Parts: sequence; structure tokens; C-alpha cells
Amino acid sequence: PKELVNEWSLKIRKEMRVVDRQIRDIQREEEKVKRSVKDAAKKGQKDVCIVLAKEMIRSRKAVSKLYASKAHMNSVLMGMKNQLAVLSLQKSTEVMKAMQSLVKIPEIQATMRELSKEMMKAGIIMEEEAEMEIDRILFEI
Repeated sequence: PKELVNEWSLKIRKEMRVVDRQIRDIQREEEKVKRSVKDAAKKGQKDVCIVLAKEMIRSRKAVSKLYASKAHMNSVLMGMKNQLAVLSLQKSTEVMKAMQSLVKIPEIQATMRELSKEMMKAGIIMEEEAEMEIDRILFEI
């Protein structure tokens, strides 16, 4: 199954773009929240700042989880590079676990699980102090 790899690669790579895109937006959005946060600071609106702040943390986590996804994707792409050399299809216990952590990202969430079948077939398988992070970013901006 050399034919499969080439397509899968492409699919995987295509989701990678979605991932870059989604990040590009979240960041474009943080540019803005940053400004608001400042404005609200200058006008002494504490509650607007705290709130927007939670918006910011939420973003950072969002983006991070995304870059983590990009990694997982590359692990899987690598596994594809490999599958080419492994004289057939061997059960790369690597591209197993990555594609198990990948079927849990909203946007790529759907497809992945379907690629996971195509593969599994005849081949491979207290944040209570996060009330301190906000107070941090406020300061950090």
C-alpha cells in the first residue's frame, strides 16, 4: 500500500494548513484583545480587564493546543515517510499514539478518525492559581 501513503500524507498535510490558519486567526485576535485590555486599564475598568484577560489565557491555551497538534501531525507525517522504507505495512506504534491524540481537535477532529480507520485496516494502528496568570498578563501588557 504505497498508494495510500501519498494520499494520506496530502490529507494530513492539508489539515496542517487548517491548523496554521486557525492559529493565524487566534493570534490576529490577540493583537486586538491586547489593545482593549490597555484601553480598559487606562480608563480604570478593572472588570473589563480581568475578563479580557481570561479571554487571553483562553487564547494562549487554544493556540498551544494547536501547535501541539501540528507536532502530532508531523510525527504522523514522519511515520508516513518511514512507511515508504519499511519493505508492505508495519504497525508503526508511533503513528498509532499520535493519531490517538489527534482525533480530539475540533477542526481536524472529524477527518483524523477516518484516517485512523484507513490505517488501522491492513497496516499501522489545581488551576486555582490560574487566578494568578491573568494578574500576570495584565502586568505583562
